[PDB]
Amino acid sequence: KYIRLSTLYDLMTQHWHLKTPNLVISVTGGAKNF
Amino acid sequence: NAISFALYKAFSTNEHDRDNWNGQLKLLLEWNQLDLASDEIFTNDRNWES
Repeated sequence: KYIRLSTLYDLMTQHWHLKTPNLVISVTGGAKNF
Repeated sequence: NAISFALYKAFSTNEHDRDNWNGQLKLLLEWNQLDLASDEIFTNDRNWES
């Protein structure tokens, strides 16, 4: 599901799927070598 | 583990193999240096493309 970007929560947590009782973030960035 | 560790040091300090990192890999592949190649070649601060 592409969305171009330049609030977000309403159309994506009521019309799409469930809530999120945890939220992990992996910060790597576009490093092609890992 | 002593010859290849010594031969790599005289190769690495020529200051012309930063672009020629591919020479240091075939050197460490001609010998068997896993721990040296995984720490000093494949350590992501150098720019390779895989």
